[PDB]
Amino acid sequence: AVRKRPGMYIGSTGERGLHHLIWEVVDNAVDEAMAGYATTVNVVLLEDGGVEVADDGRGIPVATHASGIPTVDVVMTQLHGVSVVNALSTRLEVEIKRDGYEWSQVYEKSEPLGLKQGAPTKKTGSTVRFWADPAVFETTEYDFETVARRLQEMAFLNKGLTINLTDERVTQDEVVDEVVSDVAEAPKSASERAAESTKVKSRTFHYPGGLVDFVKHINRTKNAIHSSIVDFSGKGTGHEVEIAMQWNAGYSESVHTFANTINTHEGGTHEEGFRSALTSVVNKYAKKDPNLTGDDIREGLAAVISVKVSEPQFEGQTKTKLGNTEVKSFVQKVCNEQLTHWFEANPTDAKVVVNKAVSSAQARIAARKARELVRRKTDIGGLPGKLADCRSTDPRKSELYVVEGDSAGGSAKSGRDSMFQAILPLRGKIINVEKARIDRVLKNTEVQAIITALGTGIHDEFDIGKLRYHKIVLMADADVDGQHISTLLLTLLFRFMRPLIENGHVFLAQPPLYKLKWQRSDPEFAYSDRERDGLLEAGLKAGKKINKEDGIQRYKGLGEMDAKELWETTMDPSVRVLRQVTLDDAAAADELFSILMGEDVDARRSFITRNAKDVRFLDVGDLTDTSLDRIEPVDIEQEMQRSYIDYAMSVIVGRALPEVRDGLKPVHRRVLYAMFDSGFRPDRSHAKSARSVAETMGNYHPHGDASIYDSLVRMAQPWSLRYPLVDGQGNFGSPGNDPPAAMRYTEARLTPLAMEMLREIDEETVDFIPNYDGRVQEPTVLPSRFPNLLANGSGGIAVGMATNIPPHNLRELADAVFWALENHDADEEETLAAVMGRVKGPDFPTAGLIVGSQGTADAYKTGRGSIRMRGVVEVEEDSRGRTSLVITELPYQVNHDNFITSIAEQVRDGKLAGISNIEDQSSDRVGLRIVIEIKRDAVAKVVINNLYKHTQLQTSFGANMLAIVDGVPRTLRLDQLIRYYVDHQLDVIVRRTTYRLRKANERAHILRGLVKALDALDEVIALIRASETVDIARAGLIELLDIDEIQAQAILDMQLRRLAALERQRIIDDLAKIEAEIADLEDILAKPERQRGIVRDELAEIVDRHGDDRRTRIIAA
Amino acid sequence: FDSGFRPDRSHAKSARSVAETMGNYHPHGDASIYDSLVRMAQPWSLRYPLVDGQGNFGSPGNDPPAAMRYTEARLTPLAMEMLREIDEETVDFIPNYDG
Amino acid sequence: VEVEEDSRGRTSLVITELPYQVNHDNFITSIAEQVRDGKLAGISNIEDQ
Amino acid sequence: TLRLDQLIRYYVDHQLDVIVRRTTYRLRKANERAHILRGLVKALDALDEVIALIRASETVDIARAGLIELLDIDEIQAQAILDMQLRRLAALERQRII
Amino acid sequence: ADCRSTDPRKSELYVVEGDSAGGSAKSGRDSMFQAILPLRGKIINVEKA
Repeated sequence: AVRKRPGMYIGSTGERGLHHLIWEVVDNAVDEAMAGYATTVNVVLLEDGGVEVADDGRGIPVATHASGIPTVDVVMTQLHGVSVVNALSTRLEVEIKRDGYEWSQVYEKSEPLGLKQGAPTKKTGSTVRFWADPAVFETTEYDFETVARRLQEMAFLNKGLTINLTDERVTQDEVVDEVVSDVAEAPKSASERAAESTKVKSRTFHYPGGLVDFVKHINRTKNAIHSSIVDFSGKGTGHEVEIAMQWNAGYSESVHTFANTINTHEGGTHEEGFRSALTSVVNKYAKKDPNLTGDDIREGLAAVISVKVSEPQFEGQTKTKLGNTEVKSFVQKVCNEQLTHWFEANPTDAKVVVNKAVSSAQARIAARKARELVRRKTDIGGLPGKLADCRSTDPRKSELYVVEGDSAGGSAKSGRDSMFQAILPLRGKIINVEKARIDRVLKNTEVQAIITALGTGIHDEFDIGKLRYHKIVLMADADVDGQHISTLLLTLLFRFMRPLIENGHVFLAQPPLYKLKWQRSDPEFAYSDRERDGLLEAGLKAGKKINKEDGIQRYKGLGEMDAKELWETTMDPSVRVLRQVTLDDAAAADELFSILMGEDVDARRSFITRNAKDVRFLDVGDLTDTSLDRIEPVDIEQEMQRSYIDYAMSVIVGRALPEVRDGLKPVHRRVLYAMFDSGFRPDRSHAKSARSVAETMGNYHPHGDASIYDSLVRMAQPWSLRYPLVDGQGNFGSPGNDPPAAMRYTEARLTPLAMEMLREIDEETVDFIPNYDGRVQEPTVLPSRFPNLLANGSGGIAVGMATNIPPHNLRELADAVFWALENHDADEEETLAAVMGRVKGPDFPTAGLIVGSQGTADAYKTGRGSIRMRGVVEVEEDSRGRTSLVITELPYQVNHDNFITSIAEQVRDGKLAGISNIEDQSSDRVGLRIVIEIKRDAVAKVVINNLYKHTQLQTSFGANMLAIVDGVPRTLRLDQLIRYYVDHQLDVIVRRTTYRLRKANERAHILRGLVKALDALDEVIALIRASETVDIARAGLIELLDIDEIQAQAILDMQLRRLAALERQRIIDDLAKIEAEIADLEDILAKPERQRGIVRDELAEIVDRHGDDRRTRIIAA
Repeated sequence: FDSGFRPDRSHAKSARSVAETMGNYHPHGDASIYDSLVRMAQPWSLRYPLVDGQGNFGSPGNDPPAAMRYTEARLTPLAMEMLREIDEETVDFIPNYDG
Repeated sequence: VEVEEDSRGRTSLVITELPYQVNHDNFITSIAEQVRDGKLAGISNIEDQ
Repeated sequence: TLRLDQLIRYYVDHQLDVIVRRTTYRLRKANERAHILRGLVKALDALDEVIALIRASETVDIARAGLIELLDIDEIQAQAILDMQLRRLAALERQRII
Repeated sequence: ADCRSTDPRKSELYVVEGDSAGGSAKSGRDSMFQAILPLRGKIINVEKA
């Protein structure tokens, strides 16, 4: 019945509808706590796509209904709802505890099977278990963050209710904690690690304070002015109200209204009753200027209004607008009487909230006055030269495409149907309006262009009736920049143009995700993996042909498509499918937007870590699936979440955190792989840097030369890397402010150690993935035959994640690895204690000293520590007898020229005394030589100590041992860094041996075919000659000699020079040697002991040849 | 031409043509190179376009072309007449920037 | 330049071709600015269709 | 600063230069190909003895010197016979050379 | 980058473009009598200035 169109009931056949299944089951379960019969509601998310909703209420009526069948079946099968949940589910189970018994009922494809009576028990409640229909829904994977956000909210509205959420679709290594630690996990003993295998993400929400705890939660990130939250209630005839409010230092209205726990985002009678009463009370307290508007008072205010109406009447585009005219009168009476009570009882707090409204009133007055001066100064108006208008003058028919200028500005203006489609190319950067005030928001030229295009105005002067386009389409890229822009456009709309979302005017473009490039047939377009797979299958079964590498194009940017393509696939109303932005919960969305776009770096860093990797689940809804202007509704909560996680992970992986296995970021790895593939080896003459920059650019990293050349130069500088990976020729700059020379002048090649990063990469030792254009392959990780991440270190900061791994001594690290190889079975504590003691501490390329061992110890056992670095000072006396301090060494990454400047700036300002001059006498022959002449009056020791105190001559290294582990950002202990590295090394060796064996058997097969031909050479040559075409010579060879097609091709492609006596023997000799190589290769695969020895012997060989003396001296105190 | 980005073959990402130019002939920023490519592709710039482009190459107004990694480019048949038999020693060649 | 009369009967000029190398966006802005400054008269609006 | 006739003539002068250089190159590479083909033809006519010479020979360097004396050929012509694959000894491939 | 020598007769100043040989001149030099002035900006045409 309902199955025919999900829509008119559940909303959409996607995420919105999938989450709407949980909402209905949770709503009637929460209805018990509102009635005062339930205290605990427990929600469980199952691995099989099921949801368990348990309560301790009264239980679903089991008694025989007036029709004939029991009431439990009537509510579940017949409409008037939870009956829709059963209608769009494959299986529904109900465990009811009512009338002092344990009832049990199972619904197979909505149809009931029978109500079974079980064990008698005095306790009451009900438990609902449902498995979503995979044939109906596009996805069956529930979002944990969305469910938790609504439950936390539901617990705020019900004082006596406790909500316990559990998520089973969690791996035993997945980040599950809401508050993610900035330190590593304690080392587990073999016992407690094994006992666990013989995990579930869980959250608890209980707020006794009710709406006071809600206001405290809203004003946690915001700075509350008054330390006293307003709390009052009112009881009516068929209604009840509860209001809590507190002002903050911010410049945004955070007022959330609810009716019978349901979020009334469209507002209504109850919100209007509060609003009118708030402006009445506030303005009356003033005791002569113009009256304060509601906007002025509500600006920087956090409030929650929760009404409980017996018979609720609804209005608006969504069922979230309370129209009960008796509630306006009721809320206004309760507000006017209780708001005056607070303003009189707390006058100290009242004076600041009125003054905050006064500041806000003068802010809009000054803005209107400044607006009026420019407003009347014969201007055409609109955005001339920016906006490309449509011919139509009717908003109903008019569509606006908001697109990034650099992405699809020109193509959208060309592809479009200029009769009803207008284009707004954003030719700048959209500011993050989350905590910004309307003045700063209106100062942004892109934000102002959007406001001018729409014609509505903003917050105070907003008018939905003046809207120029009834369709606002956001056309962003499916790349890091595109996803970032989406988050920024969604924040602008939610916070400043929310009614546009609610009235269904905000849309997101759905461009193709793939282009299937058939050899003969016309290119096809896929908007999902299931569509791509389906189109790929269907056309292979229609005999079409496609290249296995560069045959299916994956779109990242709209700028890849021609105007025609862009129109036909995403702009044409006859074939496009627009994604309508919906706002189902304004309170929940406010929490999500505040976390992601706010200023709480911790809650942000925590959100990204627990959502980093995609949810481990079997999405059966994406495996099976059963009009002109097509519209698909997507929720802002889900869409914003997707967008921010995608943006955050792209900058985290891309330029912030290195992969633990090789210690590299994509850029460095891509430069190194490009140089390697070009044959820029240490045994060959240097190649110009431009050559290496271009190879990286055109094949792996298609961005500006500067970023690529930056990676090359940093890997070449002997002061940047403890073990440089690029052998540079020419000017690569200085540890000061001297930059490298142009890439066309400097020369680069790989160092012998860089060759150890790339060692046997061609021997299928690492996973390769297709590159940016899918034409060729690039490695995911380099073999890294030496522990590079620890040896060379790594920096980088992106979206709340920062890394600082210091460089180390290769010889010392090798010992830690050698111990880890030999003692492969040792537990976490035994490894940690062994690695520490073998690796003394950080070893910087810029030598210097470390003062103390506490920070070094902290960084190894916890992944976080403060390592104090100190440079080396020498004392000199000239001819006359004048003393000067000579800086011979400095701490790591301290810029020489900036250090000299800081001292000079401190001396002239009198902050540093005893210094008479500073000079840079440094050269290759004299080493570092910063000469600081000291006044005859001054004591050398007293000047040196002041240089430690006030300059970078003594600075701290804030170690944060954070790296990418199996795609996830993780803070690690030293043992974890060594072990993860060793695991990669053993993987490289097994993958190496496997390849070598396959290619040895392939060579042997060929050589056996040539040997057969050499044994009967006379008749082989006679067969080729006698035969007319190459094919009969080929077929004749397969018959004459018991061989295959591959062997025949080896005999035919055989050169006449190979028939010589020393050349015939070369084949015979080579074939016999292969069987000994095969036995040894097969022996390595069968022996993990041999593989461990291969890692040991090859590392020792690298350490004996490239290992060096410690540079940084470790001193105490 | 040397890369084989000819009309008979599929468009290659503009970054490929920029990198090939940069590394072997014009070792300067990508911007100056991508500017040449774009202007030789734009039908409002050239009376006889020498580059055949795929994607957003901008507009005769202030709309810039998309990033070189997104746009695709190959020679037009007219550009093939420019390079026609250049491998047949028809023109004087000189050593490139690194000889 | 082409001439058009709409539903209302309002007259508007339509630029269908421009000289070589003249930037369309800069052309619209110069008209807009010259109208704003009072240098150009008889124009009520400019649109890129 | 040029006149239309100067712009037209300098262009026409470049086109004539391109054709003379194209004809020169094409003639040189035609003679180069033919010299190699004449060697292959010599080897095809005396195939039994050419194959027998290489097979009896110890090294490839003692094989080349014998091939230069067997057929009336030079170093460049002899190398092309050594680099000639077994698949080229097919009747239509032998005729293709001719 | 200063030289140790205070004698103008013995002292030498190498005026170089920072982007060209700022680093290499400062490293290669004999810092006893050779000083380096890397030009980190643009020299203006002073002819009619």
